Amino acid sequence: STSTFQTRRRRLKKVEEEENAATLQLGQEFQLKQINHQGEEEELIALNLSEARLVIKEALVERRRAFKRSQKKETREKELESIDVLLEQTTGGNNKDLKNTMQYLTNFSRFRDQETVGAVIQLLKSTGLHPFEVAQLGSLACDTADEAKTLIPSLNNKISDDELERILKELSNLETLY
Amino acid sequence: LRFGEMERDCMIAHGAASFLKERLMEASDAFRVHICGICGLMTVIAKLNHNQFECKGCDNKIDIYQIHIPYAAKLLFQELMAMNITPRLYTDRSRDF
Amino acid sequence: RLVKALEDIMVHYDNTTRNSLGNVIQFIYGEDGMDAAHIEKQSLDTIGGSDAAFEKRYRVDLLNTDHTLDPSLLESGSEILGDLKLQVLLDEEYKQLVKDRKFLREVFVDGEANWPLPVNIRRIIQNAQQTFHIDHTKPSDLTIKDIVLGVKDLQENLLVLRGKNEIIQNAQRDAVTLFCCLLRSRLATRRVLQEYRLTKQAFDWVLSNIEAQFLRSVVHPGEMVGVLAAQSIGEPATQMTLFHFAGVASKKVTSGVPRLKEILNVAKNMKTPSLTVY
Amino acid sequence: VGQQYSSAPLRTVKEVQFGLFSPEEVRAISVAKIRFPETMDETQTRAKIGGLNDPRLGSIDRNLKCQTCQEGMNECPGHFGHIDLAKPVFHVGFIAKIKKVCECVCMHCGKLLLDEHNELMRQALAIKDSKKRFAAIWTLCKTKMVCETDVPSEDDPTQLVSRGGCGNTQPTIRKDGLKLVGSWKKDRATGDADEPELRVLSTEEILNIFKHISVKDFTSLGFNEVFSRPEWMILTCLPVPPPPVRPSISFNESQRGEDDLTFKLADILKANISLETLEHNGAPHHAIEEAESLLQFHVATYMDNDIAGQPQALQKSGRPVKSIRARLKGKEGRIRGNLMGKRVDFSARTVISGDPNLELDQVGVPKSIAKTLTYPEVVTPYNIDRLTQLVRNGPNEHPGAKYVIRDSGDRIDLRYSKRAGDIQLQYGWKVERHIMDNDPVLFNRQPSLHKMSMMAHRVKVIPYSTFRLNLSVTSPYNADFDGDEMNLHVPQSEETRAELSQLCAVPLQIVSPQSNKPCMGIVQDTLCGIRKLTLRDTFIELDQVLNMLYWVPDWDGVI
Amino acid sequence: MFFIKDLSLNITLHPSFFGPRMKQYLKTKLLEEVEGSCTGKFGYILCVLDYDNIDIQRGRILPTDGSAEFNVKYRAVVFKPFKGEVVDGTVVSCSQHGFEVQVGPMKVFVTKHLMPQDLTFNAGSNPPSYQSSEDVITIKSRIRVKIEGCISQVSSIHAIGSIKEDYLGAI
Amino acid sequence: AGRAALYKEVYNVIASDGSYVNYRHMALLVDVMTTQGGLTSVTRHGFNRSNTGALMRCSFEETVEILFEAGASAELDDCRGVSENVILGQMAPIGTGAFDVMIDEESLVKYM
Amino acid sequence: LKEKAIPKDQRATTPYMTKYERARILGTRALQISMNAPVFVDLEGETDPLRIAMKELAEKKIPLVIRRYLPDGSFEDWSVEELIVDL
RNA sequence: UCGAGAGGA
DNA sequence: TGCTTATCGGTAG
DNA sequence: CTACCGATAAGCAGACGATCCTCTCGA
Repeated sequence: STSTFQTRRRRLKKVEEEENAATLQLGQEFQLKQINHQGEEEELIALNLSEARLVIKEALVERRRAFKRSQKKETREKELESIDVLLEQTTGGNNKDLKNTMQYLTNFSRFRDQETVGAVIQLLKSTGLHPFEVAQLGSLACDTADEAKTLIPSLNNKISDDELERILKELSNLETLY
Repeated sequence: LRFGEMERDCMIAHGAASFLKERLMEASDAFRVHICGICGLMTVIAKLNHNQFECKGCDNKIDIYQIHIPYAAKLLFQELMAMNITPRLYTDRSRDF
Repeated sequence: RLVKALEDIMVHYDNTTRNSLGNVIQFIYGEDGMDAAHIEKQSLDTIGGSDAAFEKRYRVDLLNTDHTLDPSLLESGSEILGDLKLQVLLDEEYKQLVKDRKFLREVFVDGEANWPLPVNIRRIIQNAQQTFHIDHTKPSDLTIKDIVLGVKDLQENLLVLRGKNEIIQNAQRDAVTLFCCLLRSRLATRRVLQEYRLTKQAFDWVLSNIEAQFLRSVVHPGEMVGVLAAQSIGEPATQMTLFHFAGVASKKVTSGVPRLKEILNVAKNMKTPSLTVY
Repeated sequence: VGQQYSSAPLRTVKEVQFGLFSPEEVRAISVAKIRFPETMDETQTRAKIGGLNDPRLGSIDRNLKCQTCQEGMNECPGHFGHIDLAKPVFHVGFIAKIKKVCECVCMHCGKLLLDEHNELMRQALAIKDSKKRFAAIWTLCKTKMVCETDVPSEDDPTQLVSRGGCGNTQPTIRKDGLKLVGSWKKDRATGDADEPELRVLSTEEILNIFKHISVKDFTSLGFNEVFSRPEWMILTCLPVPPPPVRPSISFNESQRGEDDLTFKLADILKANISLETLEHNGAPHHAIEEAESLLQFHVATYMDNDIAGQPQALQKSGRPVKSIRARLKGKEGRIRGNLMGKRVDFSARTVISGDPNLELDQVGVPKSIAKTLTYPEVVTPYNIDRLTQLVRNGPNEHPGAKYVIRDSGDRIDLRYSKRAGDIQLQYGWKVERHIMDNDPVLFNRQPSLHKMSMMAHRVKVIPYSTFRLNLSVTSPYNADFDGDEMNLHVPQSEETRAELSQLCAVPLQIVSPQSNKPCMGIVQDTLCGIRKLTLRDTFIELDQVLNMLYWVPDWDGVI
Repeated sequence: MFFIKDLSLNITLHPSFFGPRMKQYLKTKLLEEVEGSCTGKFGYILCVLDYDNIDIQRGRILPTDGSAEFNVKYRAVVFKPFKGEVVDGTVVSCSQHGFEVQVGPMKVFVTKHLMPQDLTFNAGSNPPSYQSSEDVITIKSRIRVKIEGCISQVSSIHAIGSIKEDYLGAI
Repeated sequence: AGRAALYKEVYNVIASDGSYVNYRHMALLVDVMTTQGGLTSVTRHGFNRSNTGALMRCSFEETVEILFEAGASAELDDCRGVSENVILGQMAPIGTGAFDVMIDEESLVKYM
Repeated sequence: LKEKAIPKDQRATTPYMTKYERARILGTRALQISMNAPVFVDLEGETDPLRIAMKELAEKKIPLVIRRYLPDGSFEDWSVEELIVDL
């Protein structure tokens, strides 16, 4: 059993706090400002579909490098197969849930290359909004200012309707080609 | 053979913590029970096959811990529970001192 | 009742005698911080005797013909005579010896010398003469500077309490006192030669074997001390049994287990209230 | 473990929090409703009724049940049930506390007699204790029995300012058995002329006051905000203990054989069912109190039957009932009889005899005792073949084994087992093998006074049913071979085997720290002979001098 | 919806494995139990990040057994949903009641009621479909769904989503 | 000045009937009887009613009486004594159990 | 409260290994050798795990680290190699 | 199993 | 070995 | 001279009293 990180204190029963919703009312475990293994007070680490995609690959590519070290003593359709083989070399057949996620992340990635992602993250995580709001802006493709305000209700009063429209067009130009 | 009060005190004086525990637990009582992380009481409905480890009046199947305690100690906590006294067993330190 | 009262009492890793709650009972177990099984009844030669015999056996006077060391005891008997620098350390040696006499008499007021103390120094000197097969006719290899400083360095190596601050350091000095006084009493510059005739090879081994026997004699953190004390007081109570004390007239005085009941109960009872006046 | 694997993580209880049961949480905790006062037979047929005993809890005769959780008699600790009380009832142990609280906190308004404005109140609250802080509150609030609205005059110029509610006179309260009575004064040229007015104080009255008591007023009297609230000192709902607490037993087959508390709890139900109808139907006022007092008595005698000044209570035939207080009471009763002293497995005892051909650290174990005792030895490449000969020699030939525990929790009783002859013995298998020679094992003697009496002795299997031992090691045990009986406890781990040999060993305990001198020495025939020997008058010829040197085990061979 | 969560697990290791090839076995036993598993408290534990530089501290040995308790501290990726979260995935299962959508490792269902009225299920089509005018939902077809409700269930989080709202529907 | 006379009155009982007891044992019980402020009585009221946790004190005489008061005042047992761990059936912090032991990975490869 | 841990530098405890530390180290190491744990010292036909646990100490090839607790809660992580065995 | 008595080092 | 509760007589208001 | 502040007595129950071990005899 795990259940660690943000623990203590449970002072009898407790009314479960509140419901988990997209109105920034997140779980009693997921806070905007949380702790760290080092001990520092770090901001919530939320990633969108293109951000997280490159994050999981970075680890699994490095995993194959380390696992084979101890043994001694791009493109649309080609990315699908390369990831499929990579999951077989690092993880066992038991992890079915990971295979479904990788297939989904690569198919719906708004920004395939790491080069584009850097600027995207420097464009959104600068505005002064919640890290999860970013994880939905970079995930969901929005053309209208009102489209983004409806899908991500956490905004509405947080950002100006026109100022947000400026951002939407930049991500449209930043978009990857499939 | 009884390992009474006098028999305990001598093994204490020696400084032998494990033998005293071994005579009191494994060689005598010893019981493996499930305790709640929230209420801290043995209220746990622990099912070892269907894994339904729910606690009535907590609903959780997460914060649950197994413990190696004597049958006489468990019985004492149950006797005090019947006497409107709550000996809420807490695994975590909340005062340090 | 005794063992249930002193259950929690145990020596800690900071040489202190605390309990379950964490309150301090003794800052250093038994005032000295020693393991009770590593102690013998040893006599102190500083407190015992007249001031005339004490002057004869311990005073080293290089600046005299009759009160100096004969060259049949030391290798450098003639060149050590009448030295100013060497006698300074032998004035320091005797002034530390006269300090112990006035301090020991301040403590053991009755005049008792045979006190329970660790490290059998009386046996270490006995064993030294056997280990090296030393004769009395031939002189020692060492000098006065080797002896007086040898004991000085030895007193430093005896670490009961490990410290860095003024408090633990002053507590370390208090913890020894009685022992390093017996050590001054037994390893006096003249006593080493006049009585033992110890060589540099023998003396060096003796200092090293003294600190080793002393560090072995320190308590073991985890020792149930209070639990052990309870049995060490509880057990003799079963053997007594038997009141009259005269003497020294004391006929109607509560003695043994009936007297003990009152002490442990307290309970303001009359029983034997007879107060002593001087 | 109490058998089988568990998914949840195991951890040492670093602290235990005490408190009281909230009658609200007991209803949430409860697995069974509890209605029928009968226990045995479903509907006077067979297999325990859905009322008392297993309605949805603790299993009975060779049946698993246990509210769908099953597991059976072994592995189930029992599950608590609840019972709603018709009218509130005071708890036996808190009779004094409730009396003192009502004498402190003033009723009608539901607030303290003393307030922050009083200098003595500041002096009483100053100590941030719990019991000692409350001790000072008890003596001050004891007198001046009347509530106040305005009191400051020597902190404020002259005029008084508001602080409290209704200024009602607090009555003097005394304990008249199981109930409390408050005496209201007044009488100043009005009603009752001189003698004060007496009103009986029922649980319902007291509980209402205690509910109205402020959160800060609890902390002043030393109470908790969630663990111990004054409202929980008066029972409105009773938790019923499951069968592992109050067993069924049942001798023969078609019999009851129930525990004392199983009958006592049914008596409460019988005292409750009467009130249940009395409060519902034509209420005769002073006929309900005559039954309510019986329920107040039944609930109190269940917890404490020792008990008070005048009541006693018995379970006819003429013998009282065993209460919970009397069940876990001092000296041979749960705390002392079952948790500070326990009868333990892998032990032995027999009449003790002395021997000069034994070593100081050795003990002469009779051949049967070593044969009827086993130590668990795990199968490693360091033993295997050794254990293989113990397995084949079995439980009859002295150097043998009784039980072979596999990788999975399964015992192979060689006395029975059909495959006793074969057995391949896989690695990491526990072998309950007979106690061999030179085994470090705890040798006891009663009374065990000082650190000694319980030393570790180097085992030596020898014939004749009597515990042999060295003669010089008689002083640490203080016994003599005039029929003295000594205990023995066999360790069951490699840890405890070292914890004995490297701490409790006979030579380690040679020098008694009690008096900083040894507790052992040469005595009797050895003492008498050494005096006769060590003198100038006696000499030994060549024929006897060589045998004398040969008798020494550590002899150089040099004459 | 994806989060990088810092967390730790307690591992009890047998003494027969106390060798040089122990820390590599500690890490393997870790991702054997944690990676792939799902918690209601944290979400779907997808992948364990940084196999190198993993703090294990020191494993305290247990009282009457040679086993040691290691508190392995690690960093992993979690997929946790919310009751209001709008996510775009692919429809997999389809019938008369509604359709199931695969959003990452989690299956989300949409009822005939939670979807628009001006659609209706088409039985006479293989694979089963949902038509409207020119827009048809089949065995695949990518859609945008708003999570109306979130369900715990065993060690596999499931949800109940809707496509009947402005700027939702199909993509 | 009291602890010295208390020791003097305790020593006189041991000295009257032969067998010697090491100063430390007698100085100890006396030091426990004084380090409280005054004279701690070795009875059900004197020492038994102390700062110690509910279990350490319920082990001696006042059983159910102490448990009631433990639940009334909501007393917290810190589980750091002899009796409490003895009851709980846990390896108590006494001698051998007065320190936890871990295994070092740095040293594991160092010896191979 | 947070971390506490007195470093391997500046230590108030005794460098000598207490009989209690030795006995736990020996008991547990013998328990491990008894639970098929790997031996670091070059064994010489020793059938008893306690006999092995004793020769592991003579060569100081034990990977066990002792956590010696203080009454205030703080701890000093001392290794078997550091601790001098005199007794 | 409970309760009462007898006896032992 | 304690505790509990009236009665008492006394200084100052 | 009276109201109040604490003084000593009147009245007054509480719960504990070696550690282990052997055996019979009922209701």
